[PDB]
Amino acid sequence: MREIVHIQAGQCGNQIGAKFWEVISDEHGIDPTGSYHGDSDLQLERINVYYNEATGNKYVPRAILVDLEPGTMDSVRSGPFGQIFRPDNFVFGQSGAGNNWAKGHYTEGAELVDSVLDVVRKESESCDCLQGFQLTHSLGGGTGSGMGTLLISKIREEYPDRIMNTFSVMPSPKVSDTVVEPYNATLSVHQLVENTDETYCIDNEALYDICFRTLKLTTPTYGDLNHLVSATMSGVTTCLRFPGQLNADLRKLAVNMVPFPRLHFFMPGFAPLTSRGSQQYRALTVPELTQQMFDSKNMMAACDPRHGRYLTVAAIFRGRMSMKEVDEQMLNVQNKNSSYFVEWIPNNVKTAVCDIPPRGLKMSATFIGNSTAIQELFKRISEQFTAMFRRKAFLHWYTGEGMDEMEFTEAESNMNDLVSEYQQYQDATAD
Amino acid sequence: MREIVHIQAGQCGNQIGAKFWEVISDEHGIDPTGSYHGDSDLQLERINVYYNEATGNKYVPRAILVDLEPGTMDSVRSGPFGQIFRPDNFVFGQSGAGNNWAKGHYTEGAELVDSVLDVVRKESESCDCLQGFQLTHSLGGGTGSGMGTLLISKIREEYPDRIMNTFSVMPSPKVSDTVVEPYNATLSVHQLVENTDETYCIDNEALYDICFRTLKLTTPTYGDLNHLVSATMSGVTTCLRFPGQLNADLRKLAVNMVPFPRLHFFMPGFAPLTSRGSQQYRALTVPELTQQMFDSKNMMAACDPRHGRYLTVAAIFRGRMSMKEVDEQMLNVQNKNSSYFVEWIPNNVKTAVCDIPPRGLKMSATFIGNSTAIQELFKRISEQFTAMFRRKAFLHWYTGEGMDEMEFTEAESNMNDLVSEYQQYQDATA
Amino acid sequence: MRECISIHVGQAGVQIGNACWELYCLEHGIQPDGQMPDDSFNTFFSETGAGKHVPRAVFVDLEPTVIDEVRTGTYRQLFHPEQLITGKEDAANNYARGHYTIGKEIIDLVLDRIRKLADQCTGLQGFLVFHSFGGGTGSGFTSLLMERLSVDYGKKSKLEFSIYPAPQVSTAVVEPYNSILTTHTTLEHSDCAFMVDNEAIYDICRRNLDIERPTYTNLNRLISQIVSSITASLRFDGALNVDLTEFQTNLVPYPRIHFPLATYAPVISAEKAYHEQLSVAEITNACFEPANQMVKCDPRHGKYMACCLLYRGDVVPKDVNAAIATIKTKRSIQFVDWCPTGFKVGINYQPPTVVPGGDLAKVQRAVCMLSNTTAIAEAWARLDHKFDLMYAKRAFVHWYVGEGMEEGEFSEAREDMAALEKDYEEVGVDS
Amino acid sequence: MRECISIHVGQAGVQIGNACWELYCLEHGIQPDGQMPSDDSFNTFFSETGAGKHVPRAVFVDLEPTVIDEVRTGTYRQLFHPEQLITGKEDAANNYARGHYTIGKEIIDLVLDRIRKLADQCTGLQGFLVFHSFGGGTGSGFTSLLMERLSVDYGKKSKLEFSIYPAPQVSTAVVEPYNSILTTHTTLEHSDCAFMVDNEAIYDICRRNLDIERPTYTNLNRLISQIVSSITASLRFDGALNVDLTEFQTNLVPYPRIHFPLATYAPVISAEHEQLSVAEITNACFEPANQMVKCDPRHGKYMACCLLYRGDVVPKDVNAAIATIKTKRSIQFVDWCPTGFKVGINYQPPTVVPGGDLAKVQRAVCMLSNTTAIAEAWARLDHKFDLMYAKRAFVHWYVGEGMEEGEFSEAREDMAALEKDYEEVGV
Amino acid sequence: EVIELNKATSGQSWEVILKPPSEEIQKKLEAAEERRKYQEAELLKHLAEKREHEREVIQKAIEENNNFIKMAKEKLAQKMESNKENREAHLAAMLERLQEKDKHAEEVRKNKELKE
Ligand SMILES: Nc1nc2c(ncn2[C@@H]2O[C@H](COP(=O)(O)OP(=O)(O)OP(=O)(O)O)[C@@H](O)[C@H]2O)c(=O)[nH]1
Ligand SMILES: Nc1nc2c(ncn2[C@@H]2O[C@H](COP(=O)(O)OP(=O)(O)OP(=O)(O)O)[C@@H](O)[C@H]2O)c(=O)[nH]1
Ligand SMILES: CCOCc1ccc(C)c(Nc2ncc(-c3ccc(N4CCNC4=O)cc3)o2)c1
Ligand SMILES: CCOCc1ccc(C)c(Nc2ncc(-c3ccc(N4CCNC4=O)cc3)o2)c1
Ligand SMILES: Nc1nc2c(ncn2[C@@H]2O[C@H](COP(=O)(O)OP(=O)(O)O)[C@@H](O)[C@H]2O)c(=O)[nH]1
Ligand SMILES: Nc1nc2c(ncn2[C@@H]2O[C@H](COP(=O)(O)OP(=O)(O)O)[C@@H](O)[C@H]2O)c(=O)[nH]1
Ligand SMILES: [Mg+2]
Ligand SMILES: [Mg+2]
Repeated sequence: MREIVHIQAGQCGNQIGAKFWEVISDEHGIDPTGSYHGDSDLQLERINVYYNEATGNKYVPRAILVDLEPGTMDSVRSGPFGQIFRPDNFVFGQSGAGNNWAKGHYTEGAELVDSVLDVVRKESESCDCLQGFQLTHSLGGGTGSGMGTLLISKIREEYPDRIMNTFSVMPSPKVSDTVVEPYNATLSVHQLVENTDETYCIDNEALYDICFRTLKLTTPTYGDLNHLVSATMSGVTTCLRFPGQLNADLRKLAVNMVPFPRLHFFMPGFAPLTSRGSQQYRALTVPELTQQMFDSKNMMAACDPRHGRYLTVAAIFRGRMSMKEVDEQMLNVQNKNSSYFVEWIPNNVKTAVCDIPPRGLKMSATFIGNSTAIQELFKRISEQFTAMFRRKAFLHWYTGEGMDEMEFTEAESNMNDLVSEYQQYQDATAD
Repeated sequence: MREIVHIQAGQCGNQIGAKFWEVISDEHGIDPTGSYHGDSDLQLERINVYYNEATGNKYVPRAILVDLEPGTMDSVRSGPFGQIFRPDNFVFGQSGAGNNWAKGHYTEGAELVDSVLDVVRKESESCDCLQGFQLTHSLGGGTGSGMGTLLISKIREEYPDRIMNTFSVMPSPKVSDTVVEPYNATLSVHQLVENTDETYCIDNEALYDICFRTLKLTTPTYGDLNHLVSATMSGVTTCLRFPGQLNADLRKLAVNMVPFPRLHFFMPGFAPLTSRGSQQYRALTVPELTQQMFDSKNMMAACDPRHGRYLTVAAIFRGRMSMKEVDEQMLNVQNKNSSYFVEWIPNNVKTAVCDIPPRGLKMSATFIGNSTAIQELFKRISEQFTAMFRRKAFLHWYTGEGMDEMEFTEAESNMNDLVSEYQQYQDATA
Repeated sequence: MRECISIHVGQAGVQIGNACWELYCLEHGIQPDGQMPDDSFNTFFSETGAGKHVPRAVFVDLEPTVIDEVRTGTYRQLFHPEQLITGKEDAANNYARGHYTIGKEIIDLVLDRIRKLADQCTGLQGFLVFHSFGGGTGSGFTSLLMERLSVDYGKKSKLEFSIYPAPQVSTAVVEPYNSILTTHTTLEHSDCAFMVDNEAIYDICRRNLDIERPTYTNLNRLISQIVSSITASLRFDGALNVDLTEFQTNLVPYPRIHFPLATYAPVISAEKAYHEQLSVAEITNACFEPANQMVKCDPRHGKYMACCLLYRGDVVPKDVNAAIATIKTKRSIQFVDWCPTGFKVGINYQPPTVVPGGDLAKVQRAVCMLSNTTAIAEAWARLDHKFDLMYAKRAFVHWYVGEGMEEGEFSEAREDMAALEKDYEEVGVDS
Repeated sequence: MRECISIHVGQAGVQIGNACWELYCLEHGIQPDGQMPSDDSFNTFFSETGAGKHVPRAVFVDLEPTVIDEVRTGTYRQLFHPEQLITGKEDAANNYARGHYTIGKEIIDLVLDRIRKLADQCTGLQGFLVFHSFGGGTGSGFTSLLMERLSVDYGKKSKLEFSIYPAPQVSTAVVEPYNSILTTHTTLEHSDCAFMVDNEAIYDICRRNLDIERPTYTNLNRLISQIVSSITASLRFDGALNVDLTEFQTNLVPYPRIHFPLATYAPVISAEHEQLSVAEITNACFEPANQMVKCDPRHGKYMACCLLYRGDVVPKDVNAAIATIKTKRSIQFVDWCPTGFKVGINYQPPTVVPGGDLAKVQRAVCMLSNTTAIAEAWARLDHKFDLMYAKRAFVHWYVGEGMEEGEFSEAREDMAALEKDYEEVGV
Repeated sequence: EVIELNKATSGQSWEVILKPPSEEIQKKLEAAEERRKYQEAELLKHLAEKREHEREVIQKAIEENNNFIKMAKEKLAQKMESNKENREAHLAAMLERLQEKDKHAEEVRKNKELKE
C-alpha cells in the first residue's frame, strides 16, 4: 500500500485540487518546476505516495485533471504550480456541463470518460502497490458531480480491489444561487453511498459561516473558502505523507472508521481556524487545540456534533508538543463528553501526532469523525430537493438528456434511507 | 548362585544407584579408579557378586545405567565414583519421558529397551552362575517407572529362571516432582505385583518424615533422603556381600520371606538413623538396636507396623557384639510383641550377625519385614489416584500415547485386590 | 538433538522476536554477526561450517516494513535471508485477509522454509509461535499457519506466546473480533499458550520501572525477560531442567484448559541504588502478588490446578523447598481438590541478563511462575464482552464478510468462547 | 567280608560325614593321606589301593559346590577320590520339590553310577548308611529320590539313615517342617532303620555338659560323630552285637514302620574329675538330658533296648548295673516284648579328636532303645506343618517346581497314620 | 537271667532278661515334569499376549495421529472452498450490478435520441 492516484473533476474539483497540490508541494519541499529544494529527509520518505519520480530528479504529481470545459484547466495551467502537472494528464472537453448532472453523467461526460480512464490506467500501471484513488469534486455542479460519480463507477468496475476515497464539496444557497444544486447533490449522494469507501464531507454552508462569523469576512470568496479546504486536505492526508507509528493507509482507515458500509461520510474538523495569507501571532496550547477541534464552530460540515453521537473518531495533532499532554487532554474530552460517543464501539477514538506542523502554524489539529449528526447535512439537501421536485421545477433540463422522473424518486428515497440509518445508530443503546 | 546384575533407571534410580556403588565400594576397599586398596581379605571373598574383575587387577561394577535423557548420566559420570563404571554400560536416549509412564513404557522407552537388553545379555553371559537382577528406580517418574517396568517384563521373558529384585522409591506429595505421580505409581505397582519376586518399598513419605521429625532437618533435600536409602541398601545387601553362616542368595530370601506370590513388598528398617555428615558421638547397645529397628519411626515405608502383623522378618546386626545378647533381645521382642507376628508361620523371625560394621558406626541393624501394614502405603497411592482419575485429570497425556482408560481401571483394581489380600492375612487366625 | 523452532508472526510477533533473540545472544555470548568465541544453546541455534550460530527461527509478516528493519539492523547478519519472509501488503487489521485473501498467497512459502529448518533437526521438540491477538496477520495468518502445521507435523507440540490487547496501546477497533476468531480457530491446534496482557506490562513499566509513557521497546524488553525465563530451561543445562513436554504435562490437565498465567519477579528500576538483593523466599512470595502478573485477573478468588516455578541465578534447592513449603501452608492459595501435588520446580544457574541501555536492574536471582488458575477466565470474559458490544449491532462485520467469511463463523467462534468460559467454571467445582 | 557304603547328602550330611570319617581315621590309625602303617574289620568301611592307601567306601553329594569344595581343599582331601565327591551348580534353595524333582533329576544318574562303582568293589555288600538333614532342600528332596532309586537297584540290601531333625535355635529355613514331612513320607517304605538326631538336644548337651555358650556346627557334629561311631563300632571291629546291618533291624525294629530308635550317650564331659563307673554311665542312659531326641520315655513303652559299651568294661559290672536299674526304675516294656537288654561291649576305648571339646574317658555307653515316646518328635513337627498348611503358606514354591498340592496332604496323612501306629503299639 | 554269651577278639555280647512277655518312579517324575513344563508354557504365552498389547498401544497412537491429520486436512479444504465460493459470489454480484448500470445508461441515451 503506497501509491495514491489523485483525480480532480469540474471547476470546484480543480480549484481545490490545485490548492491541495500547492500546499503539500510546499510541505514536501517541491517547487513549481518539480525540483526538491527542502532540507528534511522526512519530506522525501513517503513522497512516492502522491508523486512520481521523473528524469532530472523531478517530482511529478500523480494527478489527473478533468473538466468538460477548457476554461478552468487553462487557469490551473497558468497558476502558481500549473507547470508541475504532467501535460498528458489534462483531459478536457469543450461543451461544458451547464450544472446539469445528467449532462456530466449520461451524455457529454460519458463521451469523455474513456479518455480519462486511459490516463488513469497509465498512472495505475506505474504503481508498485496502488492503495487507491482520491477524487476532489463538488456535488452541486454537473461535471464534478455527474462525471465524477460516473468516473467512480467505471474505476470501481476496473479496480474493485482498491480503495475509493473522495473530497466532496456540498452545496449551500449562501454561496451559490444556482437552483438545481439540490438535484445534482441528491443524484451524486445516491452514487457515493454505493461506490465510495470513504467520503470527506466539505460543506460550503460550514465554510461560508466560518468565513463570515468567525473570520469576520463580510464577503467571503471561493479563495477564502478554499483556504479552509486546503487546510483540511493537508491535515487528513498528513498520516499518508509522513512517517509515523500509525502505518497509515486508505484501507486501514476505512476498516477502523466505517462500521456499516453505507455510513462512510466523515465530518472533518480543524483547529486553529485561520484567514488567508494572514500571520498567526500566537501559538495554541494542547488543551486549546483539543477543545477547539471538538467544537461545532470548527467543523467543515454544517452539523452540530452535540446533536448526534460519534461512531468513531481519528485525530491528528501536528507540531512539536507533549504526547503525554495530548493523551491527557484526549482522555479528558472523552470522559467529559461520554454521552456523545457510542458505548457499543469500544476504544473508538484514535489519536496520532506528527512533528511537522503546517505552514504558518507552530501547532494544529485535524479531526475526522464518523458522527450520526451528519444526517443534518443530508436532511438539509433533502428538504431543498423536495421543495423543487414537488413542483417538478427545472426537471425538463434532466429529462431532455434522457433521464426519467423514476431516477429522481429513487435517489431521494436512497438518501432518506441513509438518514434513517444514521438515526437508528444514534438511538441504539449498549443494553 | 553368585553374580547379580544391577540396573539403575531414570533420575532417582541413577541417583540412589550411584550412592549405592559409592557406599559398597568404600566397604569393599574399591577406590574411584577400581583398584583395591583395602586391608581385610573378607572384603574380596564375595566381591564377584557385584563386581567383575578386569585387566590391571581392576574391579568394575556389574551395573547398567539407563535413562531416556543424557542429563542424569552425565552427572553420574562426573560424580565421585563416576569413572568406575563400564562406559559401554551407559544406555541413554535423547527425548526424555516427561514424567509420563506411557512414554517410558510404550513409546520412547520401548525404542530404547532393546539397546539395554543387549548390555544385560552381555553382562549375563560373563556370569559363571547368575542369581538374578537388582533394579533401582522410582515409581513416580516416567523412565524409572514406565521403562523400568518394561525392562522387568522383558527380563522375565528372557530369564524366567532368575530372581528379579527391586528397590522401588514410592512418591509423596511432601517430596514431589510432578502432579501425575499417583498415575505413574499405580501403573507401576500393577507391573511389580506380577513381575518381581522381592521389592523393597522405599517410601519418600517415610524418608521425609525421618529427616524432618527425627533428624530435625527443617528442609530435607534429596541428598538427605538418599543418605537413609544408601544406608538401607548397604544393610539389606550385607549378607550377599560378606561371608556368613547364612549362605545368602536371592532365591532363598524369596522362599523364606514370601508365603504368597503377590505379597512380596518388604518394609525395610534401619538403626541408628543418622544425619548426613554429622558424627554419632555414642555407640548403641544391643537392646537399643533391637528396640529401634522394630520402631515405626525407623521404618523406610510410611506404615505403622502396629497396624498390621508380620508374616516374616529378616534382621541383620552389623558390628562386633554378643551373639548371646542379640538372641536374648530378639526373643524378648517376639515374646513381648506376640500379637504383631502371625501365629500360623512358626519361627518367622531370622537373625544374622556380620562382624563388619558400616562406615561411621561401631554397630547397626537392618530390618526386612513382610508386614500386612504395607497395605497403608498402597491405600495412600490409591486415594491420590482416585482423586485425579474421578475427574479424568491429565489423562489426555496418557491416551495421547495410545493408552486406554481401561488400563487405568485395571491397574487401580489390581492394587485394590493387593490391599484386600494383605487384609485377609491380617485377620487370619491359627 | 531436542531442537525448538520459533515462528514470529506479524508486527508484535516479529518485534518481540527481535527482543528475545537479542537477549539470547547476550545470554550465550553470541555476537550480532553469529560468532561465539554449554551446547544446550543448540536447541535454539544451529551451527555453520564457518562457526556461525544461526537462530532456528522464521519471521513472517504480510507487509515488509517491520522485517525490513531486521534486514538492515544490528542483527541482520544473524539470520539467513530465507528465514525473514515478507509480503506486499498487510491484512489491514482484518482476520479474514490474514487467513484467506492475503495469507493464502504466502502460506506455502512459509511452510517450505519451516520444513527446511525441521530437516536440520535430529529430534525436534516442537514449535514456539509469537503473535498478537489483535493484528490481521497475528490473528488470521497464525490461525492458518497452526492448522497447516497440524497437518504437516501431526501432534507435534505447538506452544504460543500471544499478546492480549489493551486499550492503552491498541492499534485497531476490531481487535476483539480478531482475538475471538483466532482463539476459536487455534484452540484445537495449540498445546499450551502463554498470554501476555499489554495492559499488565504497561502497568508494570509505569509502576515498577517509573516509565511515565511506556513504548513497545519498553514493553518488549520486559516480555523478553519472561520468555527467556520460560526457554532458559531448554537453552541451559541447570540443576533442574524442564523440557517442552514437561511444561505441557505439568501445566495442562485438560486439552482446552491450556492457558497458564505467568508472573515474574523481581522487576526493579535500574535507577534504584539502595535495594539489597531479594532472597528466594522474597521473590517466590512476589509471584503471588497481582502487581507482578502478565495478565490482569485475581487468582485469590480462583483455584490453582498447576504451579511451575522457574528460578534463575544464585538459587539452591534447600531455599526453594523451604519457600514452597510455606506456600503449601497458605490458605489464601487454594488448589482444586483433584490436584494432590501441584508443583514443578526448575533451577538455572545463569543469572538474569539485562540489555545494555535497558530499564531493568541486574539481579542475583529471579523467578518466573507459570500457574494454571481458573482466574485467567476473567481475561476471556473482558474480551468476550467487547466482542458482544460490537457484534450485537454487527458493527464492522461487513469487512470480514466482504473477504469471503460467513456471519456464522462469528457466532461459532463466540459459542466456543462461551463453552471455554463454562469449562473454567466446571474445573473449579469440587468433586 | 561285608562292606558298607556311606552316602552323605547335602550340607548337614556332608559336614557330619567329615566329622565321622575324621574320627574313624583316628580310631583306626589312618592318616589324612590314607596311609596306615600297621584287624581286617575296618575294611568294611575302607577299601585298599595298590599303593597301600585306605579309601573310604563313601560318596559325598550336594547340589551346590561350596561345602564339598572345602573337603576337596581340606586336611582330608587326599583321602577321597575325586569321583566320590559329587556337586551340582545350584542348590535346592531350601525346597524339597526343587531338590527332588527339578535340580535332583539332573544329577541322580551320575550319583547312582558312582555308587555302582563302589558296589562293584564289594564281595558281600551289606547295605547303605545315608546321612542327611530333614530341613534342607537337598537333604530332604534329593535323599528321598536317591532312596527310591536304591530300592530299585539294590532290592534286598539294608538302608540305614542318620537324619538331622530340625531345631528353632539352629534352623536355616521357615519351610523346614514341609521338607521334613515330605521326605519322611517318601523315605518311610525305603528305610530299614533311621537314627534321628534332634539339633535342639545336641545344642543343649553342648551348652549344659560342655559349657559352650553358643555351639557351632563343628561342636554339634563332633558330638554326633561320637554317637555314630558308637553305633558303627561293631561293624568296624570284631564285635558280637550289631555285627551286620540286618542285626540293627532284628534287634531294634519289630514293625517295619516303627523304625526310629532313640539314641542316648554317656558320659559327655568337658575337656576343661575321677573316672565314672559302669553304674554311673549306665544310670545316665535313663536321663532325658543325655538323649539325642527331645521326648519323655518315662511316659511311653519300650519295644527293644540295646546297650553298646566301649572301653574298660567287664560283664560282671554291667550285669550288676542292670540289676539295680530294674529295682529302682519304672521302665515299661510293651506286654508282647520281654523286659530285657541286649548288651554289647567293645574293649576299644572312646577316641577323642585332638583340639576337641570332649574329654577322653576310660568307658562310655550308647543306648539304642525303640520307645513309643519318640512319637512326640513327630507330633511337634506335624503341628508346625499344620499351622502353615492350613493357610497354604509357601506351598506355591513347591507347586512351581512341579509338585502337586495333593502330595502335601498324602504325606501329612501318612504322618497321622504313623502317629496312630505308635499309639496302637503303646496302648 | 543272662543268656547267649557271644565272644570275639574286640569284645563280647549277651542278653539279660528281667521278665518274659505276655518304571513307577519314572512315571511320577515325568508327570511332574509335564506340570512344570505346562505352567512355564502358559506364563510365556501370557507374556506373548503382553507383547501383543504393547504393539496395539503404539499402533493406536499412530492411528489417532493419522486421523487428526486427516480431519484437519478435510476441515481446511472445507474452509478454503467455502471462502472461495463466497468471494466468487460477492464479486459476481458486484459486477452484475454494474452491468445493470450500463444497461440503464444506454436506455437513457436511447431515450434522449427519441426526444428529438
Ligand atoms: N507488546 C507488544 N504489542 C505490540 C507490538 N506491536 C503491536 N502490538 C500489539 O498488537 C496488536 C496489533 O497487532 P500487530 O501485530 O501490530 O499487527 P499485525 O500482526 O502485523 O497485523 P496487520 O498489520 O493488521 O496485518 C495491538 O494490541 C498492539 O498494541 C509490540 O512490539 N509489542
Ligand atoms: N548338626 C548339623 N546340622 C546341620 C549342619 N548343617 C546344617 N544343618 C542343619 O540342616 C538343616 C538345613 O539343611 P542343610 O543341610 O543346611 O541344607 P541342604 O540339605 O544342603 O539343602 P539346600 O536347601 O539345597 O541348601 C538345618 O536344620 C540346619 O541347622 C551341620 O553340619 N550339622
Ligand atoms: C488517527 C490519524 O488518522 C488520520 C488518518 C487520515 C487518513 C488515513 C488514510 C489514515 N489511515 C489509517 N490507517 C490506520 C488508521 C486508523 C484510524 C482510526 C482507528 N480507530 C478509530 C476508532 N478506534 C481506532 O483505533 C484505527 C486506525 O487510519 C489516518
Ligand atoms: C537373615 C537376614 O538376612 C537379610 C538378607 C538380605 C538379603 C538376602 C538376599 C538374604 N538372603 C537369604 N538367604 C537365606 C535367607 C533367609 C532369610 C529369611 C529367613 N527366614 C525369615 C522367616 N523365617 C526364616 O527362617 C530364612 C532364610 O535370606 C538375607
Ligand atoms: N468551496 C468551493 N466551492 C466551489 C468552488 N467553485 C465552485 N464551487 C461550488 O461548486 C458547485 C458548482 O459546481 P462547479 O464545480 O462550479 O461546476 P462543475 O464544473 O460543473 O463541476 C457550487 O456548489 C459552487 O458553490 C471553489 O473553488 N470552492
Ligand atoms: N529419594 C529420592 N527420590 C528421588 C530422587 N530424585 C527424584 N526422586 C523421586 O522420583 C520421582 C520422580 O521420578 P524421577 O526418577 O525423577 O524421573 P524419571 O527420570 O522419569 O524416572 C519423584 O517421586 C521424586 O520425588 C532422589 O535422588 N532421591
Ligand atoms: Mg502490523
Ligand atoms: Mg545346601
